[PDB]
Amino acid sequence: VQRLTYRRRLSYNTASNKTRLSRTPGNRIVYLYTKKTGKSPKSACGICPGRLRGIRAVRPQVLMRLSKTKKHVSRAYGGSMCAKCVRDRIKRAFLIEEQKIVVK
Amino acid sequence: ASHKTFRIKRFLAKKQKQNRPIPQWIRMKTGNKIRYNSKRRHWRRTKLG
RNA sequence: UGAACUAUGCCUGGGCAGGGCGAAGCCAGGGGAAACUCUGGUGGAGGCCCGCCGCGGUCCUGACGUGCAAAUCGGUCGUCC
RNA sequence: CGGGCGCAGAUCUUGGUGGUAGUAGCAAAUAUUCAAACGAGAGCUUUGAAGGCCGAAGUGGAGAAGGGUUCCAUGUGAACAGCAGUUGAACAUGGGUGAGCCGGUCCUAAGGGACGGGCCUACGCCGUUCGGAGGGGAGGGCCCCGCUCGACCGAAAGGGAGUCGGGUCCAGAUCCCCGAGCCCGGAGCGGCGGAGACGGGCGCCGCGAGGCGCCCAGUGCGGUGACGCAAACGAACCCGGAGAUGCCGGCGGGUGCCCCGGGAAAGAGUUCUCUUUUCUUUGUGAAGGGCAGGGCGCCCUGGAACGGGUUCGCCCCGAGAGAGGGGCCCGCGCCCUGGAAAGCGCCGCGCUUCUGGCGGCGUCCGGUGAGCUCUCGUCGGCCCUUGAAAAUCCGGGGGAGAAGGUGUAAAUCUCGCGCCGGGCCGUACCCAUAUCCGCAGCAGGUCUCCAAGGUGAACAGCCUCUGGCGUGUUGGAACAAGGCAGAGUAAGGGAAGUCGGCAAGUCAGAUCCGUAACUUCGGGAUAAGGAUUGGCUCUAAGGGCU
RNA sequence: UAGCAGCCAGCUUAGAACUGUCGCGGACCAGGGGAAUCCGACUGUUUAAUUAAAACAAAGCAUCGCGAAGGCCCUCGGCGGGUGUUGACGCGAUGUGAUUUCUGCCCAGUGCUCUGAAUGUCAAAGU
RNA sequence: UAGUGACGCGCAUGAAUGGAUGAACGAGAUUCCCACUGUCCCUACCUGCUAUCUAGCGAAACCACAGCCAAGGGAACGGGC
RNA sequence: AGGCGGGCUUCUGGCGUCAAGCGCCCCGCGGGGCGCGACCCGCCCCGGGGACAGCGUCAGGUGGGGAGUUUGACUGG
RNA sequence: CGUGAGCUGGGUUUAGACCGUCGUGAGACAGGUUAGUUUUACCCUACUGAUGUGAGCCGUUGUUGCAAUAGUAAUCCCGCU
RNA sequence: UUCUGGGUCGGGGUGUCGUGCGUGGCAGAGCAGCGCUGCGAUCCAUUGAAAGUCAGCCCUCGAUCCAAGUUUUG
RNA sequence: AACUCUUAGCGGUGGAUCACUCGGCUCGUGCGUCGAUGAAGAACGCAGCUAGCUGCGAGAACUAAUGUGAAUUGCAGGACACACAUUGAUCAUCGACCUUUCGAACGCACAUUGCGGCCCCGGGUCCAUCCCGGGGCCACGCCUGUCUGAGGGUCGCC
Ligand SMILES: [Mg+2]
Ligand SMILES: [Mg+2]
Ligand SMILES: [Mg+2]
Ligand SMILES: [Mg+2]
Ligand SMILES: [Mg+2]
Ligand SMILES: [Mg+2]
Ligand SMILES: [Mg+2]
Ligand SMILES: [Mg+2]
Ligand SMILES: [Mg+2]
Ligand SMILES: [Mg+2]
Ligand SMILES: [Mg+2]
Ligand SMILES: [Mg+2]
Ligand SMILES: [Mg+2]
Ligand SMILES: [Mg+2]
Ligand SMILES: [Mg+2]
Ligand SMILES: [Mg+2]
Ligand SMILES: [Mg+2]
Ligand SMILES: [Mg+2]
Ligand SMILES: [Mg+2]
Ligand SMILES: [Mg+2]
Ligand SMILES: [Mg+2]
Ligand SMILES: [Mg+2]
Ligand SMILES: [Mg+2]
Ligand SMILES: [Mg+2]
Ligand SMILES: [Mg+2]
Ligand SMILES: [Mg+2]
Ligand SMILES: [Mg+2]
Ligand SMILES: [Mg+2]
Ligand SMILES: [Mg+2]
Ligand SMILES: [Mg+2]
Ligand SMILES: [Mg+2]
Ligand SMILES: [Mg+2]
Ligand SMILES: [Mg+2]
Ligand SMILES: [Mg+2]
Ligand SMILES: [Mg+2]
Ligand SMILES: [Mg+2]
Ligand SMILES: [Mg+2]
Ligand SMILES: [Mg+2]
Ligand SMILES: [Mg+2]
Ligand SMILES: [Mg+2]
Ligand SMILES: [Mg+2]
Ligand SMILES: [Mg+2]
Ligand SMILES: [Mg+2]
Ligand SMILES: [Mg+2]
Ligand SMILES: [Mg+2]
Ligand SMILES: [Mg+2]
Ligand SMILES: [Mg+2]
Ligand SMILES: [Mg+2]
Ligand SMILES: [Mg+2]
Ligand SMILES: [Mg+2]
Ligand SMILES: [Mg+2]
Ligand SMILES: [Mg+2]
Ligand SMILES: [Mg+2]
Ligand SMILES: [Mg+2]
Ligand SMILES: [Mg+2]
Ligand SMILES: [Mg+2]
Ligand SMILES: [Mg+2]
Ligand SMILES: [Mg+2]
Ligand SMILES: [Mg+2]
Ligand SMILES: [Mg+2]
Ligand SMILES: [Mg+2]
Ligand SMILES: [Mg+2]
Ligand SMILES: [Mg+2]
Ligand SMILES: [Mg+2]
Ligand SMILES: [Mg+2]
Ligand SMILES: [Mg+2]
Ligand SMILES: [Mg+2]
Ligand SMILES: [Mg+2]
Ligand SMILES: [Mg+2]
Ligand SMILES: [Mg+2]
Ligand SMILES: [Mg+2]
Ligand SMILES: [Mg+2]
Ligand SMILES: [Mg+2]
Ligand SMILES: [Mg+2]
Ligand SMILES: [Mg+2]
Ligand SMILES: [Mg+2]
Ligand SMILES: [Mg+2]
Ligand SMILES: [Mg+2]
Ligand SMILES: [Zn+2]
Repeated sequence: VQRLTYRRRLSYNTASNKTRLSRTPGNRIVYLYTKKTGKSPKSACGICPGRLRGIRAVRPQVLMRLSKTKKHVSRAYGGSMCAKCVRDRIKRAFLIEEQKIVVK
Repeated sequence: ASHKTFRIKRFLAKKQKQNRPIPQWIRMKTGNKIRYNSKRRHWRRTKLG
C-alpha cells in the first residue's frame, strides 16, 4: 500500500480540490483531479421538481463547445420547459382565448 | 514562501548579492584595513523582514 | 502608531473514531361494547451518556522553580453534533 | 588673566577584572554493539552485519503562511554547532527554480474607496448605489442603441474554459525530452468536404435510356409519444437555466485498499525435523467510440377493493398503481483506439568514461465481505437557524430582417478536417523535538492531504511490514546518603495518619440475571447485588445459485 | 406440490463433552459504591501567567420607552450615521433567573410620572 | 466546638433587593457508612534517571573586611570591643 | 420625476415588445415622410406638511453622562 | 511567644464571589462562608561523617600498646512467694 | 615471583523451581478418510527429570594458563 | 614539599595616561537658487576582477566642450595615451548632451512589473481583420479663446 500526495499547491479539501484514484500504465495509483458535476436544466414553470430530459448535464462554459442539438429538444419550448407544462400552456391559451369570444 | 511577488523577489535578490564575502584582492588593496564585510547576515540570526 | 496576541462581529473554507440509553412515526399479534389498551419488532430523536483526535486546564497545592519554558512537564481530570 | 580645575562613596555612568570556580551543570520522549575503510587524529563520519524504537491521529511521504539560498556538488576543519568530529542548516568556490491547459492575472463576498453633493477655518472628513445634463458600445442609410451603471480595489482555501502517460538531473519537471491530446482567440477568399439541395406539374424530341420550353416548389428530417438525427438562418426585446447552496442520518452503484480461493507462473527465504511451504512481483493515462451498472413524479397501451406495489425506514396509486413495451440522464466500471513500441518482473550475452548496450520469456484465472475510506446517486430528519454574490455560459419566447429563381444563394451551434497564435509574474528547499515564531538546533506555539497487518467495538493500548531514526546540546566507572519516577511490593491491623481518605488502593471489558428511595414519569441506572469468561473436540441454528 | 437434487459462500450465536495447578476481560484496554445536607436548575461561559466557583450567561417571568417630524444611540460637522433589507408577535432599556408553589402591608422620604395657567417664585427680548 | 432532624422575641430570616421546594445534573462546599489501601502503627527492600567519581566543556546569584564560643556592656539579641 | 389640474383588464400558475388601419405628401412596380390612431389648454414632476417643524444666536432650567480640584491641625501610632 | 532556603497552609492576611448589618452611593465589617503560585544554598562557619596534617630530620617504615581529655545509659512495672 | 603461588574452566556438595527436548502408548472429549490411518487441548512412561547455583555459597586438586617489575623513601 | 599572605624583577590580562588630529562645537561674513520642462525622497542597476561607502543612470565608477599638460595604481594591464609631431594621460571647471522605475505621479490600479483605450509606423498577415514590435498620447482643478450644444429663461420676425 502506497500513500499518495497532492499534485498542486492547494493542500486543502476545498470544493475545487477534488481528486480521484486512477491506475497509470506505470502500475501506480495517482490522484486525478475531476471537474464538478453538472446539472441538467430545470423547467421555466417553476413547478415540476424534476430536471429536463434530452439535455447534457455539464458545466455552464462547457455548453459553449457543444452543438445545439445536444442542448435542446425538437419541441416548441424545448430546452427551457418540460413537455407536461407545454401541453398545459397550449390548452390554457386556447381555452382562455375562447372565453374572450363568448363575451362578445 | 514559494508564492512571491516580483518586488519581493527583486528585494531578496539584492540582499542575496550583498551577503557575498569581501573580495580577496580588496584586503591587499587596503592593507588589511577592511578584512571582513561588517554587514554579513545569517538566515538564522538576522531577519530582513 | 498598533486587532501578526487577544475580545466581539461579518465574509469565505476546513474538521469532529468506536460504543450506550434509546423518543415521535410505522408493521404485526392479543384485550374491548365502545372509549381505547397490552407484548414484540421496527425506526434513529437529543445544547443525551462512556470515549479517541481536537478543544479546555480540576487535583496532586507533583515535577520545575539562576527551568525545556519571562507559565512549561507528567499522571489525573472537564467536554467532544 | 580666564575655568567644563582636585573624588572612596551617590542600589553613581562607561569599560575592565576577581573570589565563588575546574564549582552548579551538559539527567524529559527504551539502545546500543562488532569489524572495516578514509584519516595526523574516531564512542560520535561512512559501509556491512547484529540487536531495537517511531508502529499509518508515525520519528513516514507532500503543501499553505513564514523563512530567503538555508536547496545541490566539491573543498576546509580557524571561529560557530554549550563533548568531539574526518560531519553540518558553519566557512569557501561553482551550480540550481523552464508552463496557453498549476496558481496569480479575471469575478464580487464581507469590506475598503473615488464621483455628485454636503461639511470642516483648514490638512481634509462624512457618505456608497443612492445623488449630476453621470450614456461616447450596438444597428438602418444619416437615423436610434441602451433604468439596475454607478469608477475601482478586495479570495495563491470561494466562482473560474482547457494536460495527461512514460523517461531524464548532483539539485529542476503535470513546466524539460518523447508520446497522446485539449481549450480559447482569429479570419468579406473566412482553405476544403458535407448540410441548406426533394423536385413536381403542362407540350415536344419520342414506340428509348434521355433531351427540349413554360409554370410552381424547396430557411432539414424521423417517432402516437417521452424524444432522436453531424449540421439544421434569424435582430431589438423578454423569460428562464447553469454558475449557486446548510448540517445530520439510512441505503445503494463504482474505484482504491485489505482479505479469500488458483495445491496458478517468476525470483527469494526456511529445511536439524516437518512444510506442493513462507515472502515479493503479476499494468494501463487524458480524449473519443461501444457496452455493463445506477437513477428518473419521463412516454404510450391499459385499467385497479378480495386494494395492490414496495423500503432497513419509508413511501406510491382514479390528479391514475401493478404489469408489458419504450425514452432520457449519470457511467470515474469493462472492451477497443491510445497500447506496448512503453512500464515493471525474470533470464542470457556484449562491455568497463563510444562501453553508460542488445536479445528471450512473462505480465495469468476467479471469488466475495455487516471490512475500511473516497465518490456518485437516492430517501429522509432538524431549524422562532432556511443555510452567498458576480464574472461567464446556454436554451426558449419573439419574427424585425437577409437569401436565389431552377440551380443555386443567404445561413450554418465544425457540421469532417485543415491553417495561425496564446504575452506578464510565481515555480529550488524547509514546513518542524536543528531551515517559521518565542534572543537558541528552546520538552512551548503554528492551517491541511495520504495512511497497511494482528488482537479488539475502535483512528484506544501493545506488537509487526513499507518508510525513517540512533534515544534527542556528551562518553566512561561506580550503585552511598538524599531526591524525581516506576502511578514497584509488603507480614498483622485497616484512616488509629491528617485541617481534610491529600496521596493510590479497590471496582473496571463482555454475556446472562437482578436493580430500590425519590421524580418534572423523561430519569434515577453501568444503581445496588450475584454468576459466567482459557484451551480443545464436537453439535445445532442463521445463506446464495442452477 | 408436509418441495427435491446439484454446486458455492462466509461470518456470528447457542448448547455439550473433555482438559490444565479453580487459571482464564491472564499483557493491554478498563466506572469504587451507598445514605444525606448546602448552593446553582441543566448544557454552556469566565479572571492568557496563583482564584473554573455558589460568580456570568441562560430559557421562563415581569416591568419600561416609542406609530417614524418616533424610542435608544453615534458624529467637530451636513436635519450626516447605527438599530433599519426594521414597524409593536418589532426595536431599545432594566430587574428576576428553569419547572412546581407562592409573591403580603407601606406612595410619608428619595426618584419617576401626570395634571395647569385656574394662585406663588420666575431670565433674555418686548411694553 | 463537627454532621443531620427538630426548638425560635430571629444581635441582624423573609417574599422577582425574590420566599419555599426541587427530579436530573456538578473537576462546587460538608458529614457518616461498606469495600479498599504503607495515610498510619513502623518502617524495610528492589529498579530507572541523578547526586558521587572521571575525560571534555563550563556559568550565575552573592561579596565593607570577614567567618569558633559564653557572659558583660552597647542603638536595650556581637563576629570584631 | 409615465398620464397632475381644468371642459373599457376579477373564471384558469397562457399571450401582450418599436401599430394594424385610415388620410396626405415626397422619390426611383419598387422606396420614403407626415398626421390621426394616442383629444384640447396650462404655471410649477406627483403627493404630505407649511411660514409651523428646522437653522443661526443669546437667555433660563436640567445636567457625576463628562472635566478640574478639594476633602484643616493638634494627638503617648 | 524554639523550629517555613525543615515541611504542611487548616487559620489569618491581596485580587473572584455569596449572605447579614451599615452607607443615597462607591464601599465598610476587628461578622460568617468558598476558591486562592509557600522561591534560591554550589559560599563561610556550626554539626555529621571522610582523606590527610607537627616535617625539624638518622630519620624513614611496621607491629603491639599507654593515656590526657571529651562523650557516657539505662528506666519503670507486673506476677508468684 | 617457583619447598611454589595465583587465576580461568570443569567436577562434586548445597539450595531454587518443578518433572525438559525427543521418543513410546490399545491413555484421551472426539472427528475425518480406506479393522487400519490422519487430525486432536491434555494425560502417562522415560523423568524428584530439566534448567540455572557466587558474581559477596561450600570442597576440590582433574584440565589448561600465568608469573611481571608504578612512584618514592637514610 | 604544598598551600596562604607581603615586597620587588620579569612575563600575561586589561586598557588608562601622555603625545598626536583631514572631526566637532561656537562666532562672524558673502550669497540666499527646488518642482508637472517630473522636485525632495525611495527602489533597482552600473567597475575586467567589487561586498560596502562614494560617484553615476542602459551613453550608468561616466560622454562632449574648455582650462590644465603626463599619468591611473592593489595586482593587472593597456590607453584613437605616451618621441603631445595622426591637436592629449589625469585633474579641475562644467554654457553641449544624456538622465531606468516608483514618487505632487498623471489611462485604471498596485502585497499585481496586473488590466485598458486612441493615433501612427514596420513585420506576420498580403483578401487591412487579427498577431508581434516601436513611437506619440489618454489624471484632477482652473483661466482665455474656438467648436458643438441645451432650456418658451427673456425676446425679435413670421
Ligand atoms: Mg477527510
Ligand atoms: Mg528564527
Ligand atoms: Mg461548516
Ligand atoms: Mg448518568
Ligand atoms: Mg480528550
Ligand atoms: Mg490534550
Ligand atoms: Mg479560557
Ligand atoms: Mg496540566
Ligand atoms: Mg507546585
Ligand atoms: Mg530545585
Ligand atoms: Mg566639573
Ligand atoms: Mg572611583
Ligand atoms: Mg536526556
Ligand atoms: Mg505518537
Ligand atoms: Mg552561493
Ligand atoms: Mg545540504
Ligand atoms: Mg565535502
Ligand atoms: Mg563544540
Ligand atoms: Mg557540504
Ligand atoms: Mg554560507
Ligand atoms: Mg479584482
Ligand atoms: Mg479557487
Ligand atoms: Mg524535487
Ligand atoms: Mg477554433
Ligand atoms: Mg439535390
Ligand atoms: Mg445537393
Ligand atoms: Mg453546396
Ligand atoms: Mg459555492
Ligand atoms: Mg454554498
Ligand atoms: Mg446521504
Ligand atoms: Mg406503472
Ligand atoms: Mg430562437
Ligand atoms: Mg517544490
Ligand atoms: Mg535538537
Ligand atoms: Mg535511594
Ligand atoms: Mg517513592
Ligand atoms: Mg500492609
Ligand atoms: Mg491525631
Ligand atoms: Mg481523626
Ligand atoms: Mg484522589
Ligand atoms: Mg443514587
Ligand atoms: Mg433544608
Ligand atoms: Mg452544610
Ligand atoms: Mg452551573
Ligand atoms: Mg488564572
Ligand atoms: Mg424589577
Ligand atoms: Mg444568580
Ligand atoms: Mg413585594
Ligand atoms: Mg412617593
Ligand atoms: Mg468525625
Ligand atoms: Mg441544623
Ligand atoms: Mg429582619
Ligand atoms: Mg430586609
Ligand atoms: Mg435577602
Ligand atoms: Mg455527567
Ligand atoms: Mg462544578
Ligand atoms: Mg457533588
Ligand atoms: Mg460543567
Ligand atoms: Mg555579623
Ligand atoms: Mg469627578
Ligand atoms: Mg485629584
Ligand atoms: Mg494629622
Ligand atoms: Mg501641643
Ligand atoms: Mg515570652
Ligand atoms: Mg515563634
Ligand atoms: Mg518557606
Ligand atoms: Mg511557623
Ligand atoms: Mg529557619
Ligand atoms: Mg487558606
Ligand atoms: Mg474561622
Ligand atoms: Mg478576598
Ligand atoms: Mg471575614
Ligand atoms: Mg521449557
Ligand atoms: Mg558489590
Ligand atoms: Mg603574615
Ligand atoms: Mg597586591
Ligand atoms: Mg605589567
Ligand atoms: Mg521620472
Ligand atoms: Zn413543468
